Amino acid sequence: SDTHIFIIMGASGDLAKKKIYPTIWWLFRDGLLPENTFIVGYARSRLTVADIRKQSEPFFKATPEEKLKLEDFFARNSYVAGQYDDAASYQRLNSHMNALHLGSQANRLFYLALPPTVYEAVTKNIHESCMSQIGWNRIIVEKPFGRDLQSSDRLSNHISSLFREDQIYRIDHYLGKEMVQNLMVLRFANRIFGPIWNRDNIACVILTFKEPFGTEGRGGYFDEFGIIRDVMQNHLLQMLCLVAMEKPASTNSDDVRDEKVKVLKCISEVQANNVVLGQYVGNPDGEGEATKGYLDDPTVPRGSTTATFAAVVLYVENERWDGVPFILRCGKALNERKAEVRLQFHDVAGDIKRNELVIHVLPDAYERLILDVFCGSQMHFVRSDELREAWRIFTPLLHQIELEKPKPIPYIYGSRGPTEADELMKRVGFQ
Amino acid sequence: SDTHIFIIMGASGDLAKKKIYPTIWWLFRDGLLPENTFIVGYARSRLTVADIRKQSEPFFKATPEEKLKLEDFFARNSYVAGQYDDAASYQRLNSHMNALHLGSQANRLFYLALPPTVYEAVTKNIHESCMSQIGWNRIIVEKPFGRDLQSSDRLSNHISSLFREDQIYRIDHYLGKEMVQNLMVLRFANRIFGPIWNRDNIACVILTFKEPFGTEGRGGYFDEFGIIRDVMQNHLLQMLCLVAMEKPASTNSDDVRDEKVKVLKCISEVQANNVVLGQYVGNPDGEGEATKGYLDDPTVPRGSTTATFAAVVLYVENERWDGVPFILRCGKALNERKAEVRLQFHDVAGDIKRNELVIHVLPDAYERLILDVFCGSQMHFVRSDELREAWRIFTPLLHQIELEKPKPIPYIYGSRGPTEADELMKRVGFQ
Ligand SMILES: NC(=O)c1ccc[n+]([C@@H]2O[C@H](COP(=O)([O-])OP(=O)(O)OC[C@H]3O[C@@H](n4cnc5c(N)ncnc54)[C@H](OP(=O)(O)O)[C@@H]3O)[C@@H](O)[C@H]2O)c1
Ligand SMILES: NC(=O)c1ccc[n+]([C@@H]2O[C@H](COP(=O)([O-])OP(=O)(O)OC[C@H]3O[C@@H](n4cnc5c(N)ncnc54)[C@H](OP(=O)(O)O)[C@@H]3O)[C@@H](O)[C@H]2O)c1
Repeated sequence: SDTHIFIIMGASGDLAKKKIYPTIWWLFRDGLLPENTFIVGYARSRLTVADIRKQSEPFFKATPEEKLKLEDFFARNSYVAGQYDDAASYQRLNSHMNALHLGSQANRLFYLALPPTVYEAVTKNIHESCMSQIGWNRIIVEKPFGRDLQSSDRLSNHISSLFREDQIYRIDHYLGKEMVQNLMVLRFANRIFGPIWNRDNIACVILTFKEPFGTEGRGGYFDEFGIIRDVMQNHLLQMLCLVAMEKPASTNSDDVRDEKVKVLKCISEVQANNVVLGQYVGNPDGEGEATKGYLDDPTVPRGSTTATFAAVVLYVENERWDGVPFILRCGKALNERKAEVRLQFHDVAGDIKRNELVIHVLPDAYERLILDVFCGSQMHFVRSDELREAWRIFTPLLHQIELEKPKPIPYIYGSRGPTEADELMKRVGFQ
Repeated sequence: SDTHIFIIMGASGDLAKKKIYPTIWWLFRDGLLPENTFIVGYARSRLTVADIRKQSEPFFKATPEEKLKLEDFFARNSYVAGQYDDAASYQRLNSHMNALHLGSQANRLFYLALPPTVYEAVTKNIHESCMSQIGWNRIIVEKPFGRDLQSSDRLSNHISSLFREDQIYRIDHYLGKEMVQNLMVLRFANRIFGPIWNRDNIACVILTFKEPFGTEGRGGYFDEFGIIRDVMQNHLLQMLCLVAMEKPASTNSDDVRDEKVKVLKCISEVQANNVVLGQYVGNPDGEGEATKGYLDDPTVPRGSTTATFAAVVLYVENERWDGVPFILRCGKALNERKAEVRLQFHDVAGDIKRNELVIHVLPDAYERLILDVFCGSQMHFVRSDELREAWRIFTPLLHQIELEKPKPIPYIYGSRGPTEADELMKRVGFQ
């Protein structure tokens, strides 16, 4: 219909204060949210809308000329305090939403801006209390979607034991503002160069994610996950799918996601001989944060073998791609800020250097993602089976890394990474 | 066999002194010429090898460590003086070549480093005097290959009335050192993206040749030809062919040139409504040669309407390409030194900006060209029918330009050119 209720489960938190509230404010300001939209925060800390405004408006980039729409925005805001497993608190939340103007009939969008540890409880109570009877119900869940196949399956089975898949929105938006554009142009490239992309023309494909900055005083959070879970398993794998997929049945989100899952179901589990791990150390001659290494970060626990750079070779195993190596190379604190997809060709030149086709890169990625959840297009959101296949591919390697704790290869801040990664590339065929 | 005689008809001249002798010296120095190679200059001016050495070795980049191979090179050099229509002088040349070590059996390569005005006479006498009886005979003819369809046909029929087509080498090497590489990568791109390049995926193709420098005190020679004859009619048209051509029967020079001619035979004669002409004027705020315009060049005759920039729309007319506009945009004194081929796609994006595939760019072009004439690969040399078709396409427009003398559009030194050219691009569909 026309009435929407934006619930922010965990509004007192960092993501809600620094990102969620500013982005929904920007969408409302630019007239992109539906006209009859309400925003409701929910957490345990006893707050008022004035407190959330006080702590969040610094991030709003509020100018003196848009203060009227800002007052309207905060007039459409409310806050309800309660526990995350207290049935009475969810009853109070449900009644408060039912009290809003034509709130009964309204579509409800729940942003689970909460540590995943509590998701279980929340997804239960929301199911039995706060769901809508008429309007649709959509849940936005956040990283981490587990850390291995077992945890991710238990969490995904719990969530997909209460809400249908067309109600679950797994959002990933921390790798830049051009992520959605990355995936869009890669899908367009697959639709265009479909007939050319075979094992006959291509000898090797690469997917690169370089960032020239380190952890920057926040390596503590990165340490618990690693560069494989942060970049490769979710993003680089999704665009590998987008590259290697067949022509979808249509332009429905579900058909192209079916093709992505069909691609994932052909990638066998990666093993350590096809993997090079690296950790960045301080540059002695550079200046600034380049002088500090990974272990020199105050937040990083000492003795951490966590890889901040990974080069991994995968193989799609069907008739279209066989023996064609997909080299996923990503790493923090490198030489450039580059996200590219290069496909090297079988040369045939008769002559009496290898050629490659390269793919580089109004609303930002996160803004477009929220607006997509509003429209209901699950295009840029990973599905349950897609996530399960990705975790299946990368979880034996990850279990080995956790058990044996292999020391990563040291590479210098600003370098391209270990030379052993380039050796691994040479092994399967490259430049 | 193993013995080669490099005749330089017109060795006293500018091209021979500044380019031909240095490049054959570089080939001999790098061991690329056949071991039993002799070089023979021929002109009317009474010279000795010492004189040619005196006037040409400045351009040799001679270092003190290669002086021995340089002495050997000039030992393999000789010079014969005589007129260009004197039968006795050609008899003396033929006898002198027959006197060289096993010169009778030797392959003979004639470089017609002469004004085309005399080619006729030369090609006659060489035919009846200096050709070899055993070894092959190959002629290198130079620009201009006529200035319109009639002159080019009379010259080409005269030359192809004495030497078979596998003996005629029309060389064009003045547009940079990467021309051969341009054509090679474009042929590879056609062989790869063959199935994609249809009227169904592509809405517009462009071929760009920008140069940031003006005429530089030598606009007098450029005035007699124009930017259409200098860049478009020969080079941009050849790479248009390379883009739009079908899959050749093989990798023989003649099969791919057959495909290029088949492409040319489908381009009807261009008319002035699809053409934008421009002339560059001095930049008032820039410095250096940018302060001087085209007419401010001392060599340029005043009142010259000669276009130094051209934007021309052509159309291949078959089933693979129909209504697909090929926009050939070239010009001196522009913003960049760019040579690109961009193909814009029919977007289909459903959504609740147009994409394009872009193609940019050991021996230099001219060096590789001479070495090709030695090997005998007529790949990067225009054929008689190819040249005739190009002249047919561009000669009615050129005749109109000569008759009516239309004033070109003034554009500033360093600019991208006339805005009317971009209007013409918009008319048929672009960005
Ligand atoms: N790159 C990434 O993977 C990435 C980056 C940023 C955020 N995230 C995800 O985004 C979500 C938002 O987290 P955040 O970083 O913005 O802030 P947060 O402090 O983790 O959580 C926000 C709210 O969660 C509640 N909370 C926190 N720990 C809790 C616990 N142990 N038990 C019960 N309630 C608890 C608190 O609400 P009250 O005390 O007011 O009740 C807090 O204000 C998380 O799930 C996080 O994983 C992921
Ligand atoms: N971008 C271009 O299109 C371009 C650029 C450079 C060169 N070229 C071509 O390259 C060729 C070489 O010419 P060049 O510029 O290097 O020098 P050139 O001075 O034009 O010719 C070299 C020799 O030609 C003879 N010659 C010149 N004019 C003559 C005439 N009217 N009658 C008889 N003999 C004559 C002279 O030999 P002697 O007096 O010793 O007998 C002279 O030393 C030309 O055909 C020119 O078109 C084209």
